[PDB]
Amino acid sequence: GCNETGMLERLPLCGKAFADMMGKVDVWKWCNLSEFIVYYESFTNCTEMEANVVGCYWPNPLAQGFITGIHRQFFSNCTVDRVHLEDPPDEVLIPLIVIPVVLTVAMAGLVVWRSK
Amino acid sequence: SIAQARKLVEQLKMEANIDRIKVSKAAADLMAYCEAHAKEDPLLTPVPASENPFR
Amino acid sequence: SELDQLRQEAEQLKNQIRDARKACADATLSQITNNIDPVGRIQMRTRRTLRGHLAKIYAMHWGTDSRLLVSASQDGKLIIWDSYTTNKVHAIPLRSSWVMTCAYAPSGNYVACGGLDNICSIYNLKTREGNVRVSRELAGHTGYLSCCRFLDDNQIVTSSGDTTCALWDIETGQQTTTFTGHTGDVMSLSLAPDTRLFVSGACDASAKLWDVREGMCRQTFTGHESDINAICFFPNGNAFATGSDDATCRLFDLRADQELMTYSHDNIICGITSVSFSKSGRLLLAGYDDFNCNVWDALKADRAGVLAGHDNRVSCLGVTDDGMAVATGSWDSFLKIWN
Amino acid sequence: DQRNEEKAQREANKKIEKQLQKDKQVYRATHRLLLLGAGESGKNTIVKQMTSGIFETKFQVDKVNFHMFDVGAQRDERRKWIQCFNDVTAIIFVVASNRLQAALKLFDSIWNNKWLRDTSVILFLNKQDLLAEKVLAGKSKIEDYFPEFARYTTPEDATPEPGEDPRVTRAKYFIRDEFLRISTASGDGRHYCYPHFTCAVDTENIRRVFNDCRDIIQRMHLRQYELL
Amino acid sequence: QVQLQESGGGLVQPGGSLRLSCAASGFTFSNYKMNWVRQAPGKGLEWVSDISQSGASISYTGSVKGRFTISRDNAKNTLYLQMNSLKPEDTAVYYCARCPAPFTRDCFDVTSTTYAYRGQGTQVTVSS
Amino acid sequence: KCNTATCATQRLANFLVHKSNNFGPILPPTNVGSNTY
Amino acid sequence: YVVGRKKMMDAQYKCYDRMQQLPAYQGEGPYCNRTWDGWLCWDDTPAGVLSYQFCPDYFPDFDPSEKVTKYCDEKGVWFKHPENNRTWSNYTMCNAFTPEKLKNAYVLYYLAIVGHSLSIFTLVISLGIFVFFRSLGCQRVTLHKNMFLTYILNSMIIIIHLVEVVPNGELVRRDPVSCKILHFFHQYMMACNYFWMLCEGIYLHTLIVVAVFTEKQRLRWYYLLGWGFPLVPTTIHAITRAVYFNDNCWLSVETHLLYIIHGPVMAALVVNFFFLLNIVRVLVTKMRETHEAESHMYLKAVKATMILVPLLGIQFVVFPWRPSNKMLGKIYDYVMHSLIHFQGFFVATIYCFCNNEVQTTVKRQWAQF
Ligand SMILES: CCCCCCCCCCCCCCCCC[C@H](O)OC[C@@H](COP(=O)([O-])OCC[N+](C)(C)C)O[C@@H](O)CCCCCCCCCCCCCCC
Ligand SMILES: CCCCCCCCCCCCCCCCCCCC(=O)O[C@H](COC(=O)CCCCCCCCCCCCCC)COP(=O)(O)OCCN
Ligand SMILES: CC(C)CCC[C@@H](C)[C@H]1CC[C@H]2[C@@H]3CC=C4C[C@@H](OC(=O)CCC(=O)O)CC[C@]4(C)[C@H]3CC[C@]12C
Ligand SMILES: CC(C)CCC[C@@H](C)[C@H]1CC[C@H]2[C@@H]3CC=C4C[C@@H](OC(=O)CCC(=O)O)CC[C@]4(C)[C@H]3CC[C@]12C
Ligand SMILES: CCCCCCCCCCCCCCCC(=O)O
Ligand SMILES: CCCCCCCCCCCCCCCC(=O)O
Ligand SMILES: CCCCCCCCCCCCCCCC(=O)O
Ligand SMILES: CCCCCCCCCCCCCCCC(=O)O
Ligand SMILES: CCCCCCCCCCCCCCCC(=O)O
Ligand SMILES: CCCCCCCCCCCCCCCC(=O)O
Ligand SMILES: CCCCCCCCCCCCCCCC(=O)O
Ligand SMILES: CCCCCCCCCCCCCCCC(=O)O
Ligand SMILES: *[C@@H]1O[C@H](CO)[C@@H](O)[C@H](O)[C@H]1NC(C)=O
Ligand SMILES: *[C@@H]1O[C@H](CO)[C@@H](O)[C@H](O)[C@H]1NC(C)=O
Ligand SMILES: *[C@@H]1O[C@H](CO)[C@@H](O)[C@H](O)[C@H]1NC(C)=O
Ligand SMILES: *[C@@H]1O[C@H](CO)[C@@H](O)[C@H](O)[C@H]1NC(C)=O
Ligand SMILES: *[C@@H]1O[C@H](CO)[C@@H](O)[C@H](O)[C@H]1NC(C)=O
Repeated sequence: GCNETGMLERLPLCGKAFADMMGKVDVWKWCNLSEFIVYYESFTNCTEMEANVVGCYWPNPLAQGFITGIHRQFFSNCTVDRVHLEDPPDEVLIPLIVIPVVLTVAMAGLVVWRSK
Repeated sequence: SIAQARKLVEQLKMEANIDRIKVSKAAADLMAYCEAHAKEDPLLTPVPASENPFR
Repeated sequence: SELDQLRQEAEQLKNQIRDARKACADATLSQITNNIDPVGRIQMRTRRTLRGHLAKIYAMHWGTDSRLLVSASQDGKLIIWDSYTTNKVHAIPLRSSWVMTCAYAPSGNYVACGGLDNICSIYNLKTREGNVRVSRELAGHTGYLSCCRFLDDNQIVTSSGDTTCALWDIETGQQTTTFTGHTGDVMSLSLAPDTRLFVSGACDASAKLWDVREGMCRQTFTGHESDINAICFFPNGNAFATGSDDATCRLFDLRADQELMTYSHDNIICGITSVSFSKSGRLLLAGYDDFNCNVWDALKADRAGVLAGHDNRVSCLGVTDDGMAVATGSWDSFLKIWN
Repeated sequence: DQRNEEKAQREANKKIEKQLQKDKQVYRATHRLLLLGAGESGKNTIVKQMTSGIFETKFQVDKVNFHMFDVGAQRDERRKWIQCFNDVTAIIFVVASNRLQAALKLFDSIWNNKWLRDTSVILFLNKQDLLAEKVLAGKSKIEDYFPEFARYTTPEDATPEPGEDPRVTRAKYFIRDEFLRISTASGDGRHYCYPHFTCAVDTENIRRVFNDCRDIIQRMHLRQYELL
Repeated sequence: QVQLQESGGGLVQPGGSLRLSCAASGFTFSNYKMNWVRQAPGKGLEWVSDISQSGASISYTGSVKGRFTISRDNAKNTLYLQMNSLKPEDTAVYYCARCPAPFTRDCFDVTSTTYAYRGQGTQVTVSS
Repeated sequence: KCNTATCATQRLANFLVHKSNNFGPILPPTNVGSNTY
Repeated sequence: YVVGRKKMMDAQYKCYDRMQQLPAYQGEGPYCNRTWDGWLCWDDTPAGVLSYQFCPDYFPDFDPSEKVTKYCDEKGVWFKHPENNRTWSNYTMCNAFTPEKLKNAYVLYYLAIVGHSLSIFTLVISLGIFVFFRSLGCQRVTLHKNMFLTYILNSMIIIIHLVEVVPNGELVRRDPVSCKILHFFHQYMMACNYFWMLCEGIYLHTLIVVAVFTEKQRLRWYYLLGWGFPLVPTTIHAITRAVYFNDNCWLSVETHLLYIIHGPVMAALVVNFFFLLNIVRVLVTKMRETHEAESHMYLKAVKATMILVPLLGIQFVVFPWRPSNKMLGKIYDYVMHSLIHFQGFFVATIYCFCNNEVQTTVKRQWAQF
């Protein structure tokens, strides 16, 4: 079966290991995920192996509460960056579509008028 | 009309009182003209490109 | 009834002429030209395509220099082409757009045209001002002008739908001599090489030989079954060929006063619109209603070639004086030079 | 020498084609018409209401130019000069409603002519008021000159004018069917006949030609696209 | 030489019968559509009836339909017009008129005053 | 996701760019059974 | 693999920040606590609700258009799979129909190559006839030359894109400037090919209905509308693409910026549909005036429509939306891709090969050629 207490003792071993690797990264780079996503991947991988060793399926609520504490410890004030691939708001997107559309029928009607 | 048929008879008499040669003699004259001028006919055989103004 | 006797006497004279022609028909033209070698396959090619006419072309005529030619189209324009470079030399707007014939003076100084307006218009090409203006309008015909041919700068012979032909004095604009033998619309005329005689073809299925200076009908030629649409003299002036709606071309001899050869084929069921001989007279070119031009052997009655370049009815054709090329006009508003 | 002469010919040629371009837009814009009919058919009255071998009449409808031609000093033999009008927009055939049989034979020759196979015919059944006076009188009956008229019935698709005797309607529509039987025999979808009951003093004759010509040009464009 | 010669006819009683014949020569009779025309005294030329090249297409004018019968013999090159129940209205000179062009459905100018492909005519008189 | 008919060619190209393994051999399916997330 | 794992870890960071920034669930009754199942992030869900989320793109066999479901029972507990009793999310629909969709996409891929190759072949021969035989020339044929050239240029860019860009994963991952230039010319020539269909629809409507008499028009406006105007939606889309959605080689279709080009394209083709209704209305009117049979009227009227649907692109407006159904979507794919890719071949066969004016010119001029 699953031993939650065994997992909870083993979790500080992956949390502290990730916290020390975050010492090589200064507080300036603590916001951009692209700098420390390689360590965040191994830290998440550690919680999966530790839970599996104690017979627990990952993700589990106790391991989620531990990752949230680590997330609140380092990435509290850091804000998520702007999505690189995202459409503009509808206040801008709609004029970008309706203006070329009405220009099409305007030119189409102008051709019928000014041809002959 | 009477005048129309009278002039028709008048024209036929002038056409009948003509001297006509044999067709064999007339046919030989038409052939003799073609043979004597076949060399001067550019349409019979294609002339060289250097002598055709429509090159 | 005296008219019935005139009807009786006419049949006696026509029977006398028929027997007089039969006595001279000892051997036919095919028997005389039976041993001569055929000309072979004549393969002419379209060397020039004259483009610019807006409507169907009705007539054309080569100049005596064998380089310049005038064309008449029903759009109301007379265009003088340089057949060598395809450049247009003159564009003459016509008062009446329904032109049916055009002529080129032998001196190259004047052109003529006419049609449904019943007027033969003479245009001066060598004015010192540099423009082309009508110099004389020959009126007096009661029918449409079908053909016109210059004798000189002051004389021109015309044919009209009023069943008559006329000799005109260009200086005075009056008819010098009127030829009133035909009973139907005279469609075409051809001048003798010495300009002393001319033959005409009319819608009465008969051709007539006329004396220019005397003004008399010397000989009447029959044999066609429908209206004669075209006529052309043999190069020696002793024969002529006719084209009719009966899909046949016929060769007539003046001294024999009868037909010598018939040019027809079972595959041809359309009328002939234009006829002309080659320089030597060995080839007889004829335009047809089936958009094609057939090259016939004048001596052997054999079809030697076919000119198939036009997209509509071939209305006119002509061979240069030096025999270098043949022009063809058609209702597709295009002229084509063939070599 | 050789360079100056050929270059002067090229500049003269480009000047001619420059004028021919202006002549092309004028020629292609006007619609040519041929007016045909007997001497007493009423065509001359339509001309004045809108010697020389052919007359010209130019009128303009909705800024569209028309050029109607009338045959003047020409003989009664038409088989030759009628070929010149193969490219006209339409042939206006005026018939005085046995002069009627002669017009039927002339219409059959025009409709079945090889060079006029693609030319539409605007049929003006003229003198409709004079026809009514003869039918209402009863002295000159049609069935003696057209035996099939006795067994002829008025088509239900007919549009009789308000206040007109049915005998006049059956008479004028029988004459129309005599011309329609010739047109519908060899139509082949190439040309069509536009019959009209017209009078010599009718002001609608101009509008009938303009509307019929618009239908002819429409059917030509539809045929080029192979839609009809 | 295109020749058309009318024969038959003459004076006949009202209601009688006559048979007109036209001998054709100088052309291929089988390739041309034939016509019958007549000219009454003090009247113009009037088309009477026609027949196609083979003889299938036959039409008459309204006044003679049911009384006249047209036929042709291509082997004999002869055109026929069987006139039955003759009335005094039929009194006219009857001509056989050939169409101008062969292999054509149209037939122009056969009623013109001066037509070349038309015979001299034969006199038909119907009187008591 | 442009679902118009004019976007048909674009949808086919975008699908084969990512979901075709660059026109290579077919890959084993991703396990989505009970022993997964 | 490495890129798919980076997207998974990126979404994991976004959830733990989202699970701490969302307000506490204050709704009545029991609810499911927010949780990260390993692939997708889930919010507070009330008891007895089947949640829905779009499928991610971590694996090549996953389909983003499909849905992922996670259920809570009447209590505040997430669903547990009966086999393992583990908190389990349903990702079956993510790759259930992917092997079949990929097999059908391969057929459509080669259907596009052959359809455009056959179009290029027939249209080049068709354009050569209109150029060589000047007798066929006119304003109608003149516009046909520009219409045929758009199909040839559009098919050439599509073939190049499907052969050098689509099956080249190294080129897409590299993301060079060259593949973005090719996409720009692809969108431009696609719009010109569609706008020229409107130009023919405008020209045919002007001849048949609005301006029958003139028959002579300045063709400058048709040239500007066909070739010049499509530059407006193409550059506007390219500018917004380089700013907002700058994906690799601009191959993505999830962005709504594509409607900057496809929107006006659909508007132009709808006008052609309205032009189609007027042309057939005039056609059946001419037939009613000729008193022809109803059966003969229906056959030619329908045949007139099917003749105009390749030239005007009516197949785009009558089937403008792909059905969400799997069976209807598959048939829609085979029907639409066949009509689209073979459109150039259909126009060349109908208007040039089957045109009697062109045929009679070929049979007559065959001797001289
Ligand atoms: C120049 C003009 C004349 C010639 C014009 C045509 C020129 C064609 C040139 C070649 C085009 C590309 C190749 C086309 C043939 C592909 C064969 C390949 O084996 O695919 C067969 C099959 C299944 O493919 P897959 O196994 O999924 O590939 C799996 C592929 N992987 C293994 C890589 C994943 O796909 C075909 O069935 C598609 C059939 C439909 C498209 C082709 C036929 C269209 C119509 C042809 C003409 C019909 C008649 C027209 C008469 C006018
Ligand atoms: C006058 C009559 C005749 C006219 C004839 C010509 C007609 C067409 C003319 C078109 C001319 C302009 C074409 C380009 C328009 C601008 C496109 C880029 C706009 C833009 O956002 O600029 C930058 C793009 O940066 C980037 O990273 C860009 C990435 C994409 C690059 C590839 C672009 C492909 C298309 C180019 C076409 C050029 C030829 C057109 C014919 C900065 O953007 P940012 O600040 O958001 O920062 C993004 C991260 N760096
Ligand atoms: C490289 C491709 C994908 C995009 C850019 C294409 C342009 C370099 C070319 C290709 C086709 C050309 C067109 C081909 C034909 C014409 C018709 C032409 O008008 C005519 O009547 C032609 C007269 C003649 O060719 O002599 C005016 C230019 C235009 C629009 C051309 C404009 C320039 C275009 C669009
Ligand atoms: C997508 C990129 C690569 C396109 C680049 C080319 C266009 C920006 C330009 C260059 C040449 C231009 C053409 C040059 C000349 C003409 C002819 C012009 O019409 C006339 O001069 C006469 C028309 C007539 O009366 O028939 C109409 C615009 C057009 C087609 C132009 C349309 C716009 C074109 C194709
Ligand atoms: C009509 C002219 C153009 C014809 C273009 C034919 C293109 C055929 C493409 C077949 C599939 C090619 C797949 C890639 C092959 C490779 O990269 O070697
Ligand atoms: C006619 C079809 C092909 C059209 C051209 C396709 C390729 C366009 C891009 C070529 C390479 C451009 C490289 C630009 C580099 C730079 O601007 O720095
Ligand atoms: C003159 C008529 C113009 C008609 C224009 C119709 C445009 C339809 C566009 C449909 C695709 C874009 C849909 C945007 C909204 C959505 O995503 O559902
Ligand atoms: C796969 C493409 C299918 C295209 C289907 C197009 C159907 C068009 C239908 C047009 C009907 C017009 C009816 C007009 C009736 C009238 O006004 O008389
Ligand atoms: C104007 C005629 C042509 C219209 C072409 C587009 C029709 C689209 C119809 C379905 C619109 C669906 C919009 C919501 C789509 C979604 O978010 O699932
Ligand atoms: C002016 C109207 C033109 C024709 C418009 C046709 C619109 C068709 C819309 C889709 C119908 C088929 C059902 C689609 C269902 C779905 O969206 O999944
Ligand atoms: C204009 C051409 C239209 C037809 C194009 C070819 C269509 C072939 C068949 C496509 C569907 C194939 C799968 C059918 C599956 C089923 O029976 O439900
Ligand atoms: C000559 C036809 C021209 C029009 C285009 C027709 C395209 C037909 C495509 C048929 C695809 C059939 C795919 C079957 C796939 C399968 O079920 O295995
Ligand atoms: C779980 O782990 C703890 C500490 O490792 C151990 O004391 C205990 O025996 C294990 N088993 C259970 C059922 O608690
Ligand atoms: C995660 O752990 C598994 C099992 O040890 C390993 O195979 C995988 O490479 C690890 N991923 C990383 C890079 O942390
Ligand atoms: C959900 O989270 C709250 C906040 O910590 C906690 O009190 C509650 O027990 C959680 N529910 C479950 C089912 O774990
Ligand atoms: C899952 O749990 C339920 C209740 O705890 C139990 O009845 C069932 O046997 C379990 N199934 C498995 C496969 O462990
Ligand atoms: C997952 O979803 C599919 C389709 O929606 C369904 O067939 C299957 O039963 C679901 N799995 C479970 C465990 O409910």
